[PDB]
Amino acid sequence: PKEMLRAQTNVILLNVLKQGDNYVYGIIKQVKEASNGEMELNEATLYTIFKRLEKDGIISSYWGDGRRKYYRLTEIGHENMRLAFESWSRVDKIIENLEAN
Amino acid sequence: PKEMLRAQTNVILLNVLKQGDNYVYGIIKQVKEASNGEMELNEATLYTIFKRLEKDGIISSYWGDGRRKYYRLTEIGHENMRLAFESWSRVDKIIENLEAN
Repeated sequence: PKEMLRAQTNVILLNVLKQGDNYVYGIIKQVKEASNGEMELNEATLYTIFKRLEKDGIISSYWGDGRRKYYRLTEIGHENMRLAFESWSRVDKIIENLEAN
Repeated sequence: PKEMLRAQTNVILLNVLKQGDNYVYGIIKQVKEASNGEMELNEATLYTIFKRLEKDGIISSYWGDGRRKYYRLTEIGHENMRLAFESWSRVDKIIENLEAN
């Protein structure tokens, strides 16, 4: 539902930034393109998410020379994704063992 | 941190149940075994999670003939995992496009 979607939108946004600092319009457009035109992120939703991410020091913003407002993944954001990737990888292995397909 | 761990524990618990109705001790033991002895789930933590899952109609419990208390994934729980699997699969494809490794 809404929760799973926010969790998914979080993951996508962090991955876009991990690839390069980016601005809102650009992020939305590239996510739509990379999803075969299926995932059309809502701008207000991104702001909700960014507000939480910047409070938690995961992302920061700055002006890029009108000027565009760029968002960037912080050093903490980078570290957190590395942790997430390793821990979720372990979860996948557990599931693989349990399913025994 | 705590949040990501709860999200991960949720995913593992649902997958264990998807494979078969199971009781707390059994779940903890099998998860530890399937994780190479690394993930030792805390019993109180499972109860916190189960309480939320049964309120949301994702899991239910019943007596198995002392009797063990079995937990089972509901029809809704099953449907939700199918939805989750398909949507997260799409998220992975987006990430694959973005990373272009």
